[PDB]
Amino acid sequence: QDAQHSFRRLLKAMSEPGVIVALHQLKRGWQPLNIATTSVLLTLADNDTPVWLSTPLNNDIVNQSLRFHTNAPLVSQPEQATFAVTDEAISSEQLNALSGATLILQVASLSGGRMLRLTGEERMIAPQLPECILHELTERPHPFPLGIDLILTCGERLLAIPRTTHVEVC
Ligand code: NA
Ligand code: NA
Ligand code: NA
Ligand code: NA
Repeated sequence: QDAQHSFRRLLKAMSEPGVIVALHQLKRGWQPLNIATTSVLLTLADNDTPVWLSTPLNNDIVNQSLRFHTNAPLVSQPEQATFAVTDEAISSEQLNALSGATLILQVASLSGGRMLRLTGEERMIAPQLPECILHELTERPHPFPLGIDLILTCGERLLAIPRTTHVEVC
């Protein structure tokens, strides 16, 4: 798909938190970045938006792909990120460093986790998330607009949970 396609689908996901959309702006992701993360980065990042990749996703091939296709500054630490890309090993420390940034969290499934109710009319989803991310979403310790916007990606699919969404467990 073209870039405009990616932009519209990402808008839709952001507009309707928890709805899953598919983005496929190239045939393969810059592995281990999935196709949705890669497409989000092609869509939003450029020379003005530093990107920080956590250690598991930070390798020379990923860095080279991202530099060539986006020219975003690839920063060594989360405190300077406009876009953070991690997997579910993201630590509480790194999360707190991102308050805020947009966190593209790669997950190995968008289902099969603890049930969440999203409001802000409700939507139910159940992605698998690390406890630090669940805490952030359910407690919202940082006043608007200091916290992260979250984009969860898996394969070519994604859903968004903007910082303004209310999230509950139960
Ligand atoms: Na929106
Ligand atoms: Na790993
Ligand atoms: Na941004
Ligand atoms: Na989990």
